[PDB]
Amino acid sequence: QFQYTLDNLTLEQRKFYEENGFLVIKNLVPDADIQRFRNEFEKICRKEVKPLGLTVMRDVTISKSEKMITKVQDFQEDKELFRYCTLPEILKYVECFTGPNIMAMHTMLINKPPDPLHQDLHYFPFRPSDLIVCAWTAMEHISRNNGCLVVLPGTHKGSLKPHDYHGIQDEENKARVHLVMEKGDTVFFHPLLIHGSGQNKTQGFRKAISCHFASADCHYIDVKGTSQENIEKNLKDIWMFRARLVKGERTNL
Ligand SMILES: O=C(O)CCC(=O)C(=O)O
Ligand SMILES: [Fe+2]
Repeated sequence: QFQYTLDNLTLEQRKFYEENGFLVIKNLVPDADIQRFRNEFEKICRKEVKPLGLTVMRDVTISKSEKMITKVQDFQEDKELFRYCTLPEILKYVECFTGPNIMAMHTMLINKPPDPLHQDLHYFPFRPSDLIVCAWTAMEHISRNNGCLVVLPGTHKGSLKPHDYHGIQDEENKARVHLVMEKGDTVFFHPLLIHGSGQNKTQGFRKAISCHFASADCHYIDVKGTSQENIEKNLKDIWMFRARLVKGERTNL
């Protein structure tokens, strides 16, 4: 052998990960913990809690204007949200991809409003991609109606494609899968897996929380002269300042 998983937790659901580049573990995060994430998000939403280095996207406004939160990133200095990263149920599985030295590298809570494909790695200037994993958990029932994740199975085996931005303007040849998930369900997936969110044709805001983890043994690459040049918009340091040791030891990242 396997390239995308290590030994052990897991069966020929390794064989699945290896052919597909994603794996869904049912009812992984307790209802209790999901509600705690919900609660903290809404406090942020009421400007009652103001975490330290947190980024807020308000990409939608509403009138009867006033802007609504649609994503928060870099919540590593917020305690209830950061428990997601430290949660032993999440880590018993993360280790299968990263190994025993684990860094929580990118944190998001996504609040998709009522209504494009990409590779998360476009944004990550660190390697090997095989020792990096996104852990993405449904904070409510997510189906095709409210914009669940779409994935192109097996594209984790292919190259890093160029992006404009949320970006790939092409390379398919395996039928898409819509990841309908229940509350607490978690999907694990590779940074080169081509994916996107479908339309949210409901009137509700659709919540998921997620983290990309990477082996501490990984390293930082220079993106000048590559497809990734654009992300710079030094970079090693912003990602170093953001990275948090979540298990084992901080070796190299
Ligand atoms: O809409 C989502 O839940 C995930 C968004 C996404 O794919 C990303 O930020 O990379
Ligand atoms: Fe993504």
